[PDB]
Amino acid sequence: QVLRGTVTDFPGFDERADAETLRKAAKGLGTDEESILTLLTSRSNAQRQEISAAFKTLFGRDLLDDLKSELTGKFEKLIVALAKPSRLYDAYELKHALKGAGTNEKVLTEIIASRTPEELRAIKQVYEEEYGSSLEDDVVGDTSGYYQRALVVLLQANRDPDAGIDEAQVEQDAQALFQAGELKWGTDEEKFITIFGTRSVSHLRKVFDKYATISGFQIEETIDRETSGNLEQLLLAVVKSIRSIPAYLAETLYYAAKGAGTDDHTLIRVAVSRSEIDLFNIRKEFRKNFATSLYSAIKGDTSGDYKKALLLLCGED
Ligand SMILES: [Ca+2]
Ligand SMILES: [Ca+2]
Ligand SMILES: [Cl-]
Ligand code: NA
Repeated sequence: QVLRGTVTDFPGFDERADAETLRKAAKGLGTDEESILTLLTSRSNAQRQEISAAFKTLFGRDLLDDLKSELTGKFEKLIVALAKPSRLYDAYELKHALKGAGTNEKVLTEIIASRTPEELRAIKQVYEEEYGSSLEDDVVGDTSGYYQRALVVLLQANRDPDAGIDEAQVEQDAQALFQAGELKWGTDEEKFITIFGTRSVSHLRKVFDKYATISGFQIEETIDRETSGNLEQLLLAVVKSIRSIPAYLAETLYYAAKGAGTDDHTLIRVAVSRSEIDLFNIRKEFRKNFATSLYSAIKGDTSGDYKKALLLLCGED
């Protein structure tokens, strides 16, 4: 609906003034992080880029390079994440999930399953113009099996638009998933992909509906029992993403800070990735689901300048 984040444009923005506020608390053996923190988090990504631009035209240095040398810990990755082009961040951490490590598919799934069709083309055409290699090829180059198949299916944003809704297909697909799923001595996860990947959101969101009536089980739990791991993560991702991306991502955070396993990585990207998209929506229904404030969590799970930075990014809920 009306997706709104938290990070808005700073009143009477002064790119040159801020540009050298970072020159200062990046100075000598004084790395003043609370300065950078409050400022960097008080102005939209859009502007902190013309601050990065007014930085090297001013002092001839890379605001990124310099920053990422002076700060350490989760605070470093938080600020770097914060200071980079929005229309180049999703593609960024995608390259940092197909690199010298070669795992971190939790990033692949959560980015490719959550980004709407329109912005997939962005994240993917920009990737090959900044890195040179096909976004699809890099996925197909690491990911294998049905997962990589689904990823490719989702990676080319071709999902049918919201043209209408005909119960005819709704019941048609439902059973197609039903047979591919439950009614079989196996899994034709190829009816799954095409059903989760190609058909529209509206269609699918009501397909998931009557599947519950048809099967007694809801599309998601039938997945858990009919699929395993990574592939399951993707459909699981797509499914709940489809009924509500802010919800999916909202719980993407709960699971990121639960039991002695703070995945600062997800808490970082998920927070910055949509700091100005729908993070407001994220924390407002994070209360109706997880009965907790996203604010209570970040302060009661992390420390350092990290938490107060996250809090100011989180918003004011
Ligand atoms: Ca310094
Ligand atoms: Ca089966
Ligand atoms: Cl890079
Ligand atoms: Na950003």
